[PDB]
Amino acid sequence: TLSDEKRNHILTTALNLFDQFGFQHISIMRIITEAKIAKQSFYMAFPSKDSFIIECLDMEINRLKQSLSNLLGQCGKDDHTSILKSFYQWHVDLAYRGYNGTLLTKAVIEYWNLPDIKMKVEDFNKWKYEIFAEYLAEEINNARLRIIVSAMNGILLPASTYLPTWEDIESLYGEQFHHHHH
Amino acid sequence: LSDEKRNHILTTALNLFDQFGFQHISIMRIITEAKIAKQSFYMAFPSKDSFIIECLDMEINRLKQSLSNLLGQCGKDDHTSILKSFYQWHVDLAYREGYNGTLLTKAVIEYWNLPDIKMKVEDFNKWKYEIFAEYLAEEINNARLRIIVSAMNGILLPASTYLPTWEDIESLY
Repeated sequence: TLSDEKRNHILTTALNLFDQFGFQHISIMRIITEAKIAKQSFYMAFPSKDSFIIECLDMEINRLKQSLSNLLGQCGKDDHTSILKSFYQWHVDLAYRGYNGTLLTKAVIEYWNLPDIKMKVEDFNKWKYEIFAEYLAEEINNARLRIIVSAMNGILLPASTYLPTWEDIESLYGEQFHHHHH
Repeated sequence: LSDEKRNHILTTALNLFDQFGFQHISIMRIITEAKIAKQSFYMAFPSKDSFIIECLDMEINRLKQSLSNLLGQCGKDDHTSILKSFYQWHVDLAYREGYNGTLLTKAVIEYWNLPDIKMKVEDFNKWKYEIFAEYLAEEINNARLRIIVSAMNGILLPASTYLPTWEDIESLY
């Protein structure tokens, strides 16, 4: 049977393939040849190509959740500026890291025919708003939260331009009237 | 090739692409759906890549005329209406059943190997910021302009949630 190191290696090899060529271009046999595994090892682990791709999407989502969770958790308690700057930089870094769009966006585009994929990606975007709101919903009203999170999601649109800067976002934050009544 | 048949072929393809994506839909399918002869189509569009670039150019031109005409409808002084229209245009693009991204986003993602497509979509996106700014530059500062336009592009990201509402945007102005 198959070690878990090798199973996870097939998943992470494919993810690297998909990130740079997209899902359509890449077959099972291409994945098998890139990952240097026996064809029979793939099918011991994965019953179908679409089952595999759902497993890849789920590991990409977990990795983004863990990256962002950790970044926001490194900030000091109630250092809301540092949390907001971390959230901004996390999006800029994801967008600047051969980027033609995120892997999750590619999956939603490519798999209109598998409605669980769009729901998984919606669930992650809902999670990403909410962890931000958890750190900041007492310092930032709902309207500004919605604007800021959607402005960060616009940074992830491929070929996005005229990007908001950190200084732009810090102004949105600091202008808030409750910041000026003490 | 009739100019009329030209609009018919390119718009038949765009609607299939909008429904099923670029690589899913073949020339043969477009050619049968459009009811045009193989040999004529290849005289007008020698490759798929050639056809895709013409489709993308038309969609970009249509979007520019769609937004330009919508904004051109507001009164010269009417900054709220300009801003509401820019918001509504983005919602109107993305708030349809089965939405999984705009055609421009799909083209940039599907054709990473054709740098001409990313650059035409980028140029459209600079155009969109700049026409909005030209309306509102004396009224809203650069920081709020960049944030609002980025927020509207986030409405266009597929599977996006917790979208800003008109009243959110109106509160920011």
